[PDB]
Amino acid sequence: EVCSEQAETGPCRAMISRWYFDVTEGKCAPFFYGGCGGNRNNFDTEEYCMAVCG
Amino acid sequence: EVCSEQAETGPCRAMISRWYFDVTEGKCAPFFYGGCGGNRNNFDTEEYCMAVCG
Amino acid sequence: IVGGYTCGANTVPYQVSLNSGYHFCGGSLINSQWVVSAAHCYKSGIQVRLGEDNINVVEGNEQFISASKSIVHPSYNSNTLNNDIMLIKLKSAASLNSRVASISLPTSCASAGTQCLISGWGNTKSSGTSYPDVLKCLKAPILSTSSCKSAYPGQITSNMFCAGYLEGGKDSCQGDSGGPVVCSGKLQGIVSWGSGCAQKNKPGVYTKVCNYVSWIKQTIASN
Amino acid sequence: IVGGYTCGANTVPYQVSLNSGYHFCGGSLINSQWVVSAAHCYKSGIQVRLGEDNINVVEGNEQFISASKSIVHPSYNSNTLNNDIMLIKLKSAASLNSRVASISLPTSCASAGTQCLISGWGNTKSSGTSYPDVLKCLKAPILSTSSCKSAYPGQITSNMFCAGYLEGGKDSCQGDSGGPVVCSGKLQGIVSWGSGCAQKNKPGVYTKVCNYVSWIKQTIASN
Ligand SMILES: [Ca+2]
Ligand SMILES: [Ca+2]
Repeated sequence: EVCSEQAETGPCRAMISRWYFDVTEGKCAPFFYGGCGGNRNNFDTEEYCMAVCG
Repeated sequence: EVCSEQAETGPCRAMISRWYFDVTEGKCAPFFYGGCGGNRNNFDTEEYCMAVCG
Repeated sequence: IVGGYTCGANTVPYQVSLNSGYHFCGGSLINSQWVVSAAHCYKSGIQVRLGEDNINVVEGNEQFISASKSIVHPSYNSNTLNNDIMLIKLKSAASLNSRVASISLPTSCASAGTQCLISGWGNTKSSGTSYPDVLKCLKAPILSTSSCKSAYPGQITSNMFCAGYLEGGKDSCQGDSGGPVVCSGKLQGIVSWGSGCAQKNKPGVYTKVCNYVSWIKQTIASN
Repeated sequence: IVGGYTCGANTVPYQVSLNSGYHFCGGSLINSQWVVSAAHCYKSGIQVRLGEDNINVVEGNEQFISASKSIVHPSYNSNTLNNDIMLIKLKSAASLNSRVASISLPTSCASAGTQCLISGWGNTKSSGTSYPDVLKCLKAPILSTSSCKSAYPGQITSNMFCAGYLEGGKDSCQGDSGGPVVCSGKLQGIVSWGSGCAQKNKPGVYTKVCNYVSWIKQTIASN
C-alpha cells in the first residue's frame, strides 16, 4: 500500500514540508521532501494523510 | 523493493531485535520485531541487511 | 503490559524471562525443569532467567539457566498463529524457593468472565514505546468467543481465547509474548498476539492452554 | 551545502531565500523585481527574503517581499527534471543596496574546469541532517559532460551540467535548490538535483542557465 512505504526525499534539493504515514507510530508524521520523485506516502497536510492512511 | 518498506513489528508480542534498511539514513538500523508477520525488510543481522540492501 | 501495575518483587514466582543477550519473551515455569512459552518466541541458545523482577539489574537472587531443548508444537502455523505453544527444557533443574515456583496446569478450561492475572516486561504504551525495568501485572477477564470472533473475523481458532477490555486502555503488548495468563491459580493462557496494543475493540489473543495439557504431559515425559 | 564554509554576512548579495512559513528553496535576484529559481521549487504564496544571512533570526536589515507571480518554464518535465527553471516576479521592487544586489546573466556558457561559487542554507551533512542558520558557500568546478553522463547514465540532458567533486565530500544538498552557481561574476547554474549529497561519483546536477537567457529576457519583458 502507499501507506507502508518509507518517507522518501527524492533526488531534488528543496526542503518542502510534507507528510507520510508512519506505521510504527500509527499516525502521520512530517518529513522534508526534495521536490521531485519519491513515492506515494507523501501528502500536503497531516489531515489529507490521515484521510487516506489513518 | 523489500528495502523501501517501513519496519513492521507485526501482531505478535515478542520483542526480537531485527534489522531493516532505512532509506533516509541510507543504512540498516535495528528495530523490535513481534515475532510473526511484518514484511521483507526484516533481517537477522546488520550484515545480512547490508548484503541485501546496502 | 499497558494499563497494568507493578506486581511487586517476586509476587509472580512462576514468571520467567527468556534472554538472548536481552529479554525477548516471557514464559511460565511448570516444574523445576520445564518452561512453557509461545512458539513464535522460538530461538537458538536461550538463557532462562528465574526469580527475576528488575530485568536490567542483577540483584544476585535470580537463577540463570540455559535451555537444553526447545520443543515447538508440531502443528504451529506461523501464518495462522494456531498452536502457538512451545516447551523449553532447562539444562539443569531450577532451585524452587520463595522467589522461584511452578504454576499449575489446568484440568478444566476457564469460562468467559473469569478474571485472570497477566504479567510481563513488555511495552507499557499503547502508543509509542516505554519498556519497564520491573514486572508489570494486569487483571483482565476472559471474553466470550463471540466477542472475540467479532473483534477478529476469521482469525480466531478453537485454540485461542480473547482476554481484556473492548474499550481498550488495558492489554498485554510487545515484550509480553509467552507470558502467563493465570486464573484461579491455574495457567490458562499464553500471551500471543493482537492488533496493536490496548486498542479499542482489539483485545489480546491468548493460546488456550487447557487444550494442550496432554501434549505437554506427553512431551515432558518423553524428553 | 556539504563541505562548504560560512560565506560571511551579505557577501553573496544576490542570494535570496524562498519562504512559505519556513525556508524551502533558494534563488537569485536578477534585477530589482525578478528572481530566478528552480521549477520544482514552485509554490503558491511565496515570500521572498532578501539581504538575509541568518534565516532564523530577523535582524531588521532584510527585505521581505511577496511574489506576485511565479512563471515555471513551459517545458519543465517533472520526470526528467529537464528545463528545471522558474521566474518569480516580486510584488514590489527590491531596494538594491550593500546587502541586496542583482547577479548578471551570462552571454557565454562556462567551460569544464571553471571554478564557481555555490551557496545556500541546505543540509550540511551528507549523512543525516544538520541545517545551518547562516549562509554557506562552496567553491566547485564544472565537470566535463562525459564525466557527468557517466555518473548519471541516461539522466543528463543538454540543459544540465555537473559541478563538484567525484571523490565526494563537497556538494550542494536538500535546502539548496534554486540557488546560484556563479562563475566569474555570472549566473551559470541553478541547484537542482543529485543522488544523495556529497556521495563519491554522484556530483551535483545544475540547470544550464546560459541556454535560457532569451526565455528569461522574453518573459521578463512580457510580464
Ligand atoms: Ca534483576
Ligand atoms: Ca536574518
